[PDB]
Parts: sequence; C-alpha cells; structure tokens
Amino acid sequence: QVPVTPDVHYAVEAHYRAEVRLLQTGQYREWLHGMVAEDIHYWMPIYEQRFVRDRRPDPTPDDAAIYNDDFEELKQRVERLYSGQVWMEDPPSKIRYFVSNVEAFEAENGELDVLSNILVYRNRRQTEVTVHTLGREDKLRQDGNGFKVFRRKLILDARVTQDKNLYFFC
Amino acid sequence: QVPVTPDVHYAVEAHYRAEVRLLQTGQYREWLHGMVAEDIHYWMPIYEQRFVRDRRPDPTPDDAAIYNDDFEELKQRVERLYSGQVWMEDPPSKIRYFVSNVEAFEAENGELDVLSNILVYRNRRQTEVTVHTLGREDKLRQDGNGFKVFRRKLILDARVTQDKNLYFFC
Amino acid sequence: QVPVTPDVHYAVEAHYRAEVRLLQTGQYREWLHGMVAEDIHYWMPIYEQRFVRDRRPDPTPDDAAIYNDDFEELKQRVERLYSGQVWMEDPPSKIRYFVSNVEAFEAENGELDVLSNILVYRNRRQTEVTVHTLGREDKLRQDGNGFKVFRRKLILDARVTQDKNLYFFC
Amino acid sequence: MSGDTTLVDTVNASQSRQVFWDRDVYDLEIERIFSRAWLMLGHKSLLPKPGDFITTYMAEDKIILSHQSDGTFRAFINSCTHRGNQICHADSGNAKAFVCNYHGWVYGQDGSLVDVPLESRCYHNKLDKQELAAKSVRVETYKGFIFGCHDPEAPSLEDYLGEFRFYLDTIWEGGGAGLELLGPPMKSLLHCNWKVPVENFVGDGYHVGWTHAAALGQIGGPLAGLAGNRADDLGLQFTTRHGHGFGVIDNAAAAIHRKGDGWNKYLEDTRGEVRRKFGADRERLYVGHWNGAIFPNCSFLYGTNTFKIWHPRGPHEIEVWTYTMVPSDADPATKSAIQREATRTFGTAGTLESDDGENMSSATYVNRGVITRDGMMNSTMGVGYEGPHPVYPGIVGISFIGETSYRGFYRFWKEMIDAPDWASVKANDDNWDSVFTNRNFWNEKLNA
Amino acid sequence: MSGDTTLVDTVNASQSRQVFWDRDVYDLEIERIFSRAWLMLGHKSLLPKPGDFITTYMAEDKIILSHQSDGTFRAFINSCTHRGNQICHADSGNAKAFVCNYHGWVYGQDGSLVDVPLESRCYHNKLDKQELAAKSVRVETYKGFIFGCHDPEAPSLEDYLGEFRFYLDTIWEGGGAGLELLGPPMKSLLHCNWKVPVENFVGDGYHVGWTHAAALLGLQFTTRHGHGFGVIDNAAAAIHRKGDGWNKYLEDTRGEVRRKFGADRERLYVGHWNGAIFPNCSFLYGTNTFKIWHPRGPHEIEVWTYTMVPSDADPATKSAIQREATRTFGTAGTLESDDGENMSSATYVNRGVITRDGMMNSTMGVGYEGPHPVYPGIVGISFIGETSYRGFYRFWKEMIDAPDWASVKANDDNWDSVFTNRNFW
Amino acid sequence: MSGDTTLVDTVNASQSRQVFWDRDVYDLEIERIFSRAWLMLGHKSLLPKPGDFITTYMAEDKIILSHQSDGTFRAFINSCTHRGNQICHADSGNAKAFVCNYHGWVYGQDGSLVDVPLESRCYHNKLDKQELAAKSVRVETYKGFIFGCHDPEAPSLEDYLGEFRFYLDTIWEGGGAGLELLGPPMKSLLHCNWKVPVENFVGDGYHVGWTHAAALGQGLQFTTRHGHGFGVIDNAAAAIHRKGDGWNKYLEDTRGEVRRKFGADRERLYVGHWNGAIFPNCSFLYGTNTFKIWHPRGPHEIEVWTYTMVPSDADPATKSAIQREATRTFGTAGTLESDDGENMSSATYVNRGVITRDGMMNSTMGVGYEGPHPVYPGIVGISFIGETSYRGFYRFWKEMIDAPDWASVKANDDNWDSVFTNRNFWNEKLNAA
Ligand code: FES
Ligand code: FES
Ligand code: FES
Ligand SMILES: [Fe+3]
Ligand SMILES: [Fe+3]
Ligand SMILES: [Fe+3]
Repeated sequence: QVPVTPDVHYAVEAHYRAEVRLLQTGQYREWLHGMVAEDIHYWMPIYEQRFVRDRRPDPTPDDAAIYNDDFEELKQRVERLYSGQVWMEDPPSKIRYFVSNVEAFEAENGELDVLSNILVYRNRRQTEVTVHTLGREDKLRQDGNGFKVFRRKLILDARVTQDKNLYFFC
Repeated sequence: QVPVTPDVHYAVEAHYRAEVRLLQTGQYREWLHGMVAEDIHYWMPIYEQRFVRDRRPDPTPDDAAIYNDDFEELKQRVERLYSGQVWMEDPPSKIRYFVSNVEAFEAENGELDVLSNILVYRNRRQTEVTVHTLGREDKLRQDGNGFKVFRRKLILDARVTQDKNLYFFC
Repeated sequence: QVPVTPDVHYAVEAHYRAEVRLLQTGQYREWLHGMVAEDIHYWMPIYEQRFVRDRRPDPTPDDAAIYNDDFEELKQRVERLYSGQVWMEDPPSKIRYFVSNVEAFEAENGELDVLSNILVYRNRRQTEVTVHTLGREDKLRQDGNGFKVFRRKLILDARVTQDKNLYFFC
Repeated sequence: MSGDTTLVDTVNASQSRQVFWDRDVYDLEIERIFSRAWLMLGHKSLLPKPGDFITTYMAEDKIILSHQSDGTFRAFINSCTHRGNQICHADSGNAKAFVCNYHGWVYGQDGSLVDVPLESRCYHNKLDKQELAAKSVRVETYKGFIFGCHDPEAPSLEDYLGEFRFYLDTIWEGGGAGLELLGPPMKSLLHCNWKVPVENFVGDGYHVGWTHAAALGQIGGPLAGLAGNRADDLGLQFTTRHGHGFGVIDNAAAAIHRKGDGWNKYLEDTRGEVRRKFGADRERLYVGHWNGAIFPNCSFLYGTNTFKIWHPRGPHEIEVWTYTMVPSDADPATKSAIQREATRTFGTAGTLESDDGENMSSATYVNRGVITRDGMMNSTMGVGYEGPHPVYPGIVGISFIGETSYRGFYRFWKEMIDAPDWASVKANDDNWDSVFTNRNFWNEKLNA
Repeated sequence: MSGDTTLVDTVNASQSRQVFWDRDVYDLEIERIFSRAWLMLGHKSLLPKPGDFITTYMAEDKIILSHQSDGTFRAFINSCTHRGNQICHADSGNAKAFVCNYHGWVYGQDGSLVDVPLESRCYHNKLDKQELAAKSVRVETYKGFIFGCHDPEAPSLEDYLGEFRFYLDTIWEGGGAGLELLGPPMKSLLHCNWKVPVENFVGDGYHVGWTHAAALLGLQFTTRHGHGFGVIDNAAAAIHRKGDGWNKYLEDTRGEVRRKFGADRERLYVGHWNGAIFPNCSFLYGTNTFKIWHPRGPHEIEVWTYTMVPSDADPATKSAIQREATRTFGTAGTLESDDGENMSSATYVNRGVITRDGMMNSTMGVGYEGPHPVYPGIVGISFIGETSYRGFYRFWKEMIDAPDWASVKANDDNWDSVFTNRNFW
Repeated sequence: MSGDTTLVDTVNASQSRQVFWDRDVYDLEIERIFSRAWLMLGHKSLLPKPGDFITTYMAEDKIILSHQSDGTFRAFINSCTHRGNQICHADSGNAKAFVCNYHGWVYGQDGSLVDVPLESRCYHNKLDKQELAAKSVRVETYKGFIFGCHDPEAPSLEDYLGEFRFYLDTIWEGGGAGLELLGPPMKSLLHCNWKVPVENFVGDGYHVGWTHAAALGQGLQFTTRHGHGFGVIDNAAAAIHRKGDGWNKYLEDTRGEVRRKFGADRERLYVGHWNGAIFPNCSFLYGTNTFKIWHPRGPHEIEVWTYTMVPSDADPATKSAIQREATRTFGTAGTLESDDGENMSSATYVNRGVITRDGMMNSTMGVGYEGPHPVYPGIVGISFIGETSYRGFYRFWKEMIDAPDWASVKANDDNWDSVFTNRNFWNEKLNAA
C-alpha cells in the first residue's frame, strides 16, 4: 500500500490527538458524533493462544469478541456513562492514552488505512492502577473539518485481562 | 481555539524533546535557564476525590499543591540537586519521559497554549521502579529559535502517589 | 551538532515506525536485511551502580555487555527464531514498542546521529507481562530511499532486569 | 475446624466476614470444597471432535481435557512427572499427544506416559512409564457439559447435581437439541474472594435495580421496571441440597437481547416441546431469565446466556472465564447474535458486568482492617418466606428478590467445611433443608 | 508472646530489628496499639459545617468522620453491614446520608442504618436496622483536633494526651484563635515500617544536619503515653522568611502565650518542634507540616500530609504557610524527599535473617535527662539526642506487654523509672 | 522437618514437589543450608587492589566484601548498627571507609565502627564502638575464588569443597595462571525456586538436545560428599564458542602442564565441556565459561548474577572474546539461556495447585550405572547424559535438612555414598572392557 504524504500523516496524527483529548476529558458524545462514522464497525476480537501448527483462521466478526458494535451499540455504551447512576465513576476515574507508531496508507475514494500502537493507563479511587497495550487498525474517511473512523479493530496484547473491566474507548 | 500551523507544531515538539533530553541527563541548570521563563508559575495541584454533585471549584493556586513555585523557588529546587550531599542520588538514579499527544493552540500576543501527556519511568538502585502519568498544560512564548515556558500546570493521575517522592521536573 | 531539518526528521521517524512494525509482526529477516547495515555494531552495555566520586571510564565495546554483535552474530540471533524449536515462542508472545523523543543530528559524510526513548511492553502465555525502558543512540545512513542503522547503542534503565530474558531487538 | 463452624450461621442467616478474607478458611475450602466437589470444565462443544482439547483450571490446578479416539473425554494434571514442567501451553487445539518441552517426555490423550527420549540408550529401558502417568482427574458429563472431580469418594456427577437436574434439564436439554458453550472465553483477573461473584449470581436479584440502574435505562424492556429498587413478585428463587440455586424472572429470557430475535424465536418455537417433555411448571422456567450457580464456582445467566467459571487465586483474587451459552441447533446468525448480546452486557467490557467489579472487590478488601472484619454479613432477606414445594424440588422462595439462594449456598458451604469426608455429607442427605423451618409455606400459598 | 518482651530493651535503650520486620509483632501492634489507643483523624477545620465529612484511616480500617447537625462529630467504619461493600468513596464533601451502592442501604451521619430499598415489600419489615449500624468509633476532640478510639475501656482523649497537653496547649491553643489543619492532604505510599518515620519525627534531631545537609540551644521531651518532641530555640520559622504573615503572627500572639501559659511556654511557642503523638501522628511546629502514617502491614505505610495554620490567619498567610510547608515536607519536599531511603532501607535490610538477628541502638544522651521542675514528663538536655526514642519505645513495650488498658494504668506512677538519673535537672 | 525427612527419597531417587514450593521447607533451607554452608561471593579479580570492594548477596542477606590494606579479604553485613540503614549502595569501587548516609556513622574495611559524628559533643564519648561493628562474615578463598560463611562451627572452605577440589584444581589452577571472574555481572530476577536452575546446571545433560535444539542446530558425570557435581562432554570446551581462537589456543598451550601437575585423567577433563555446580547455589559452564550465582528471594523467585570465567593471564582480546561468546549464549539475552526460562519458572509455579503439588519429581535416569571410581574420587556415572549429579545433590540437600548442626553432618563422612549400591560398577565396566 501507498504511504500517505507527510501532510496527510500530520492531519491523521492531529485527529488521533484530538480523539485522545475528547476521551480523556469525558467528552464521549462529542467523540462519538464528531469522530465516529454512522457505518462504524467497532471490533475487539478474542485471540486464543494457539500452537504455530494450528491451521484455524484468525477471528472474524462472526466469532467471540469483547467489542463487536455498530453505531447504535456504541451510542448505548456512551450514553450509559452520562447516567449519574454509574457508581464506579462517582467520583470519576482517570484515563490517559499514549498513541505511537501512526502509519497511514492510501485506500480508495480518499479513504485511509491506519495503524497505531496504544498504551492505556487507568487510575481510580485511591491506589488502583491498570495498564493495557493494544494495536489499532482503522479505516478513516475525511470529514472536513476532520476525519471519522468507520472501521476500528483493536488487538489486545494480554490473553488474561488484568483489570476489572475493559470499559473504555480506543 | 485555533490549532497552531504544522510548522509551529513541529517546533513545539522539538522543544519538548530537547527539554526531556536535558532532564534525562541531569542538565537541570541548562533546562531552567534556557527553557523556563522568569515569570514562570510551576504548579501541580492536589485534586481530591469528590462526588460529581460536589459543586466546589477545582483547586486554584491559592490551594493545596505539590508544586506551587515561581522562578526563584524552582531555582532552589534545582540547586539542591547540585549540593553533592544528595545521598539518594549517589549512585545516580535513571529517569525517562515519554511525551505524547502534543497539541498546541494560538493564544494572544503570539503565545501558545500547549497540552501534552507524559509518562515518567523512574529506576533506581537495584530493583526500584516507579511510574507516573500526568497531563501537562503549558503556556509558552517564543525564545530566539526556541521557546520558554511561562505557565506549567501538571495534573497527576493518581490520588495516592506510589513512589517515595515526586522530586523530578516535568 | 546540528539538528536535521523537519523533512529529514519526518523521514527518520517514518523509518523507525516501519522498523517497529517489522519487529512487532515477527518480520525479523526483513528487518535485518532491509534496515540493518552490514557493518552494524549492535551494543547493549552493562552499567554498574558506581559512586559519583568513581573515575573509571564508562563501558566500552571491550567490556561486559548483554549484546555486543556484528551482522553475522545478529543474523544468528535472528535465524534461531525461525528454527521452529523455540518452545517459549509456541504459541507466540506479543511485543509492542513505544518510541518517542526521536532527535536526529547531522553527522559526518551525510550520516545521522539519532537519539530516542523506547518503552517495550511484552506479553506472553496467560498473565506474563514485562516492561523495559531504554535509551537508544543510533548512527544511520541513507539507503535510498530509506535508512540502514550502522551503529546502535542501547542503554537499559534497570540494573536488575525483571524479565526472564532480554531476547528482543530494539 | 471445629466440626460445627461458627463462620456461617444457618439459624440467623449470616456469615462471618472472615469467609471473604482469612487464608486458613481458604486453604480449608481448597481441601474440602475444590478438591472434593464436581467442577465445571466446559462442554463437548468446545472440543467436539476426536483429538480436540482445551486447557482449563480446576481451582488453582491446571488441567488438559481431551476428546479421546473412542469419543469419551478424559482429563489430567497439566504438569510433567519428570521435573514438573507445564506440558501444554495452548488454550485449545487438536493433538494425539502432548509433549513436555523441557526434556521431551510425551503424554497421550489420557495423560499416560507414552514415550521418553533416549528410553533405550539413557534410561536402559528401566523407567516404567506405567507409574509415571500425569495425574488423572475423574471426568463425567451431563447434557454435554463436562465436569471434573479429584475425590474418588464423591457421588456421581448426576447425584451431585441431584434435584438440580430438574431445573438443568429444563434448559440444557430444553425443547430442541439443547444448550452448548461457545468460546474462546474471555479471561480476566478480579481482586475479590471467589464467593462474592458466586453469591451475586446464585441469589442476588436485589442488586440488579440499584447496581445496574444506568444500563437497564439504556436497554429498556421488561427489566427496566427493576431500576432504582422502587415500590412498583416477578418470579421465584430456588436452592438445593448441594448448594446449587438460581432466581428466575418470569417471561424475561430474551429481555436483554436488543436485536436479538433469533433467540426469542428459538424459545417460542421450542417451548411447546418443553411443556410436552417437562410440564407447564418447567415451561414457565424455560422462558424466564435465570441468574444461577452450580456449586461451588460456576455461574450463569439463562436468557442473557453468559456462562462463567470463577477460579480462585488465593482468598483475595480470582480469574474468571466467560463463555456464551447457545442452542446447539440455533442457526449460525442466532448463535453469533446471542454471543454479541451476552458479551456486550456481561463480557469484560460488559454494560452490566463492568458495574459489578467494585461491588466484588470492595466487599473483599474492606476486611483488610481487623476492626472492619470482626463482624457478620446479613443474608436474611425473605427468611421464612420459602420452603418445600409440592411440584418444584429443593427449597423455593416466593418472589425473584430475596436471599433464599444465599441461604442454601452458605448452608452447603458450611456442611462441606464441617465434613471430614463425603460419607459425612451423605449422612445428612435427608435433613439438609431442616434449617428452612417454614414447612407449611407452599401449602398455604398455593391454596390461598 | 509474654508480658515482658525482649524486643525492646529499656535498660540499655536498644530495640530488636524484628520490630521493623516481623509479621507476628505487627499483628500484636494492631491489637494492642491501634485497636486500643486514640488515633489522629483530622480537625474540625476539615469538616467545619454540619453535614461536612471526610474519609480517613485508623490504621488499616477505613472510616467516615461526619460533622452532625448538632455540632458534634461521630465516626463509623466505612463498610456496609449487608455484604460489606465500602460505603463512601469521596475524600470529603457534605452529606446527610451515605449510600452503599451495591444494593442501596442508606446510612445516617452517625452510621445508623436509616433506610433500605424495599424494606416493606421485600424484607417484610423484618430486618432489624437497629442491630445493623455501621460499627461506631468513639470520637473525642481536643482544641479542634479530632481523635478516634476503638476500645470502650480506654481513658478519655484528654487523659491519653495527659501531661503532653501542657505542650499541646502552647501551640494548639496558642496566643490567638489556635491552630487548625488545611487540606486536601497529600497521600503517598512508602515501603517502610510505620515506626521508622515516627521515631524520626519524635526524636531525631541527629539526622537533620547529615541527611538535610542541603537545603539550608534546645531540649527534648517525652511523656507517659509515648508522646514526644525536640525543640530548637527561637526557630519557629525558620523556613518562612522574616516579615511574613506567620512571623507577624507569632510576634502579635506570643504576649498572650506568656500571659496564658507562662514564660517557659512562651519559649516553646517560638521554637521549632519536631514531634509525635503516640502512636502514628507526627508534626513540625514552625514549618507546620502534619502527618499521619497509616500502616499497611509491617513493611509499608500510606502517609497523609496536611498543613497546620492559625485559624484566624488571613487567607494569604494560610496560603503562604501551605506553600512553604509543602515545598519542604510535601511529596516533592526539598527535605522530605531526602528521607525516603532512610525509611525504606532501615526496613528492607531485615529481609535477610542474619541481618535481622540484631539490635538497633538508641543510647544517645542516656543519663543526660530526667524529671524537670517546670516541664512535665522527662526532659533531655540539648536538641540532639534520643530521649524521645527512649520514651517512645518504652511506651511501645508497655502497650505490647499489657493485655488491656487496666494493666497499663497499673504502672502510671512508675512509668519514668527507666530514666535513672533522677537529679539530673 | 524431623531428622529423617521424607521430602527426598534417596533410594528410589525422587523428590517431593514441595521442595520447589513450600515456605516451611524454604525457611529451613535458610537455617540449615544458607546460614551454614560456604557461599560463593566472587573472585579476587573482581576487587584486585587494596580498598577495592564489591556488594553482593549471601542468600537474602546483603554484604560488603572489601580488599583489606594487608591484602586479605573481609566481608560484613551491609547494614548499620544505629537504625539499620543499608550502608553501601555501589556495585563496586574503592573505599577506605563506608559511611551510612542516615546519621553518618562510619565503618572500616572490616566492618568496625571507626567514627560517629558528634561522638564527643552529643554522645559524650559514652558510645562503645567496639560493641557496634557491622556483623562480620567468615571469608576464605580457594584459587582466587572468594567464599563466605555465617557458621563459626563450619568446616574450613577447603574441607567443604573436600574431594571436589580434585576437579576444581584441574580448571581453577589449571595449566596457566588459573581462572578468574570478569564483571560487571548481569543481574536478573527469575520466578523459580533456586533449586531448579542449580539441578539443571549440576546434572542436566538430558535437556540440552531438546530445550536448546534451536541454538544447537547452529563423557561422564560426577557427584561428591558435599553435593558438588558436574557433567562432562569430552574434547568440547570451545564447542559452543562461535569464534576459535584465543581460548582454543589457551587450552593447547596449557594442557601439557595439567597432565604433569595433575595426571592424564585430569587433562581429559581440562579439555572437556563441564556443566557444574558448587553446593548450594553456585553454577558454571567450563568451556562456554559462564559463571552464575542463584540468590534466593523466597521459595518462588531468584536473582541470578552472571559473570564470565577467563584465564587470568589471557590477553585483553582473548578475555573480551570469551566474554562476548559466554554472554551471547548464556547472558540475559542468551541464545541458549533464554530457552531455559520457562523450564525453570513452570516447574516451580505448577505447584501453586495442591493436587499438582502432591507428587514426587523423578531423577532416576541411570540409577545403578554409577559408583565409586578407581581414579576419580566421589561417585561417578557413566555417560554425560544421566542423573547422577541430581541424585548426589538431593542426597546432601537431605543430609543438611536432617542435620541440626555441622557436627551431625561430619558424623556421616564415611557413610555418605552408601545409597549408591553398585560398589563394583566401575571394576565390572573396566574389566569388560
Ligand atoms: S520436566 Fe518434562 S521432560 Fe523433563
Ligand atoms: S453490600 Fe451494602 S447495600 Fe448490600
Ligand atoms: S542508621 Fe546508620 S547512622 Fe543512623
Ligand atoms: Fe450485577
Ligand atoms: Fe528529615
Ligand atoms: Fe539449558
């Protein structure tokens, strides 16, 4: 695939930084409506530990996944956070994302295929801290002013999740 | 607010990289005199865990903070490290900063408001390792082909600090 | 030393992102032959905890190091992973690299001296997770169009490694 | 260790905070529960063909579970009898043999030692492989679900389920080809005692309207009536001799399924056969939403169709595995749809399950303080509003909201903890429910 | 486990390394010190209006501390009596009720179980709420400072402070409206035994000149209930800088202290104190940091750091004292950051059994101390010495040896006998 | 436990899983092995000049090891006798004194408390410093290697090595100026019981062809009265060096002298590849030349320090080459070492489950194909691949665990090898043959 120009690469990183800011500040409605396309597939597959010899195909959207959502399903996930009855988020927790290795490639009709590494640090209550690392494989389309994501696949590094939940967006 | 142009963004990131290098190499005097404005307010407020229904204002510079310094006070913090009587720093420790999500915006009089995420990895002695994540909110002004910070607000992610101290600059 | 132009900096960071992608996806052959020069010195010195008063020089390539390799020795290290008898890698582990603070400088003869911070997150089996932070000091040369590393020095932050091994490339 | 522990009070329906905290209690549990009871390993569906296998836990022990050539299932301890190295690191696969990669000892599908490198040359054919099998575990199956047990003195799996089979037949056999499990499982660690989530699923209808107020709001439907725990009987609670229990919300099986219609169609299409095979009183259950557990540590929601096993990791931690239940004869899109809906609500990023994590962990870690820990936990809700029922076996509590199933769970916990062996448990088979003193409860209820 | 432990040698003045390390000893401290004594909770200034509350610790137990409608203060264990869920996760606020968010049981400001969802329809009004209050904790206050105690047989707070009140009245009541606390507190974890920081603040003037070489004429005191401090004369700043509100405050009020408490207490009012209230509250008077060291087992603590300020000081003066106290003794303190390794290292060396087999010395200035004609308790000459260590460990050992408060009180009249130089003063 | 533990079956040749897992077992090893045996501290070459020191561990205890003015070596507990602070935080360096940075107490190169700040003003010269020295550790050396011991009733270091000296002499004294250690050491944590890597090095030729299969695709066994053992692959010392060259040559130029000094049957071993261990927790490969000490951190973790062995009279380029090759194969990123990590950790942690833990581990390979040898002292097993050295390791492990003091161990000096019942094994073999 053809790497994007440095100017488009700039634009994609700036998009991802804005996305991170919205999500770190609980602006989830602004993120969903402004940065996620109505035809989104938001997907976090379950990968099992298989021997190299195992010839089975990798997970598809038809198979087990932690997230496997369209727009309305993401909206429900987002809207639940605006209830004042999410006890675990009162007082609120903290999240901080470190996005690196953004590589963007030209697709058709001005769409882009984009890869990134993500490191997620989560803090809550008094001494709770959890950390996650993932890869992210996005398809983006331009939404002057900006981008919207319409395919997002999230690849977790840990087989057993060391956190009470994975209830955060990437 | 208006994001800076790609060229100014580059310049800000380069400045932050150089800042990190100085701080990682014990060039604290160089950092302070080269990169910090004399009108600096360097501030790391204490944020308590409050219910959302709590209508009290966020901390001000009049309130509790782990750092709440002007230039002379920072200078004293720096000069302590040059005393040769810093036993915890003999042998010296290691520190490594991962800065990401640099977002710079146009303020007035050609100043910049700049947001960034920081992950700080500290190592000392044989097996000691501590990790901190913070939001940084700066105001920078130009300085003869670089910048100087004149307001620095550091927002720690953890309510209870899991380290012997927070004696490092950001 | 003189910092590279913004356009050269972009090129060096693009190179590093591609290198990370090869190393994350098990393309070790592709990395070695496409991104490492035949005259490589790949070096990870062992640093001891020494008093400030200590006058001994820092380690040289003649002294202890975890890695102290030329091209052929790296190739051996790479080729071992293709043997199909690395039991620890069946099923395979995960690795993800967070590279930041890339600063490149004009050297002699069109070569580049490049500094960077690396955070390496490793996961394997069910619940194993290990993390390393290092400084990296490279000499790169043009390999039109792209780069090859001909000197690579890796500076580990921790005196006692909290991992079963250091068997990953940087 | 007294023979009549005060850790659980079955007269006043309360349990000591020590049960969520104390290490000595936990070690006794490992000995008198986890090393004695039948534990959930999975389902034939997870290893459906000869040679298929999965790795799983039984409490803190790793096992390999393998579909034999003859079509039977066997399990053994996942540790080499040479120097003890874990034999198999894959989650699943197909294998005729399992190789220890330290020195290359080879185990067959039943844990027998079949080959050692250099047996002739270096062992001088003097090693007798017959005595060196990896430790076997008893495996029995019920409607395709596979359980394991370490105690040769345990009753059969079918007798251990006992009168709970009345209920499980309703759903696991059902009106079609029966339920099965779909993996791969989610796995996560949670800083809680294993009993906090188990008691939550076995018996805790009360929390749903409070804890899951926000999620119920987004979902709508029948279950939203529960939100806020406000003065608006819904259903029933059940408990049995070996601690198994559940609560049921009438007519609500598919209530969380937003999209969701293949599963509801499946129920409507098969309920007539449940009435034929199992009666109208079990048809009622077939279309209801259950939260249940199979003692000690398997929990499930029937309807929502999440299925969990809570593996202890010491008194203050667990590792929970989450599968989906689906009808084996449901169409591919219905199976995938059930899986999406169960995972969105009760997976690791569950819209309901995410609310539960602090409830579980907090109720555990509060007891780090000695003053906090010196106290009892209450499970008296609805005591006396339950008893033996003329149609439903076991003990039945009126209403969906109550603590009948907590009472039955902890009554059996105490019985196991006090019993030096299975014989001692069996000795009290007839009187297990004497602590449920309202014997006339249902005679009055059903003719009022 | 005897009524005469060899872990502390009071003859002699040394202590076994095991007191910093052994789990069994820790568990005994929890029983015989933390479950027995009055522990520092905070100050009225932290919850000054009806309904205001804070969450805090008493050793390893979490409590809610609440300003009642009638101006009294009550505390209760922060754990629901249904399935044990922590009730309140806010650091502070104002609340007429505390709701457990697992099933929604509602606790009053005194921990009474006031309401339960569906009490009528679902519990059938058979739940006896009177029996299910969150466990109360006895609360007493002294000069606005709020203490808590678990033992119904303990002396009053004022008797537990006892003769230390002579010293506390000087600074806590003082010459104006008295001292109060300013939060929110810093909180951090430190891998040390709780006694290392405490012995450091109670009695350790010796390290100051070595440990705190950068940045840059007294007595020591100990009492019956372990409370102690060292004072450096004329130094109640001396990190605040001459003309500021704090300085002006001491000058405008020391006349009152001389009138109210005499000239011998005017001397201490303008001195710099490093002190401890037994077991685990420490403070610097002058610098005005105030710390409570919550144990987290034998090898870790969580320390909470507040500022002491006069209640009638103007806002700028309160803020200024806060900024100087935090810059020197906060989590990034220019002095406090130097002490971290001293604390942790004196703890973790004891990981090895050979190392752990030994005694630690606190003999400095033995015999240069005794009872005093003006100052109550035991008073050691000079600021640098280990008088306060000796009084601290003596009472540590008495408490560990005694099965109950009665057996402590039995030895009231003979407490200072280990200070043999009776005519030193 | 008792005086005759069932944790090890010497008959039978099996050990209870509990020995990799149980805390009570570990604590008793701390009392009766680590607090009683001679433990490897390093080599004179690591601190070659007066005032030179290193910091190191004896099991969980931190020590300072100092080259004294008089050219002898002392060691002492790296903890201050005021409030217990660790005194020295440097890996290595030169010092005429060790200052505790809490209050400033000053310690001599032998651990004596030589000075305290304000001794006169504040202490009123009433402090008895001679009573306050940092706790000394017995130090003895053998062929430049430095050992420490906590037990005053313990035998001499050379008695402790005893008959294993016959073999160590071959390599440590050798045909040149002898071997020494090259640092700084690599250090890492590994989540295993300390006995898994020790038994692997002492006796495990068997795993090499399986575990280290990837890397490879590129003799005899000995045990002794005090647990020490090794396996040897004839004519193989450099086999795992990628380059020749300096080492290969060093052997040839020095072998003749080994033959003269030590005999042709020690020369056979001088040119063999050894995997060996010095009881309890020092291991090494002769040939490859890695040198490891496995410091326990409780029953389920170690910290391993890895040095390089080099001829002390080799030239800088040869020492460098051996270091590179020894590190590339057995360092923290070792092309062979990296393969062993899961073997070690897994064998320990499977025993977290009580059902798994209830079992014995088998070390019977070659039982009976071993016994007293004509030439070679101790017990000798035929072939490089077998488990003779495991058997001798665990026999002495059991002997130490049963014994309440060194006297009780010395009581059994003449009886130690009874368990190897094939007394006439080697005669029969050599007469055949
Ligand atoms: S441990 Fe399994 S073959 Fe040796
Ligand atoms: S645990 Fe508090 S209301 Fe149930
Ligand atoms: S602890 Fe070493 S001098 Fe005080
Ligand atoms: Fe729930
Ligand atoms: Fe200090
Ligand atoms: Fe090996």
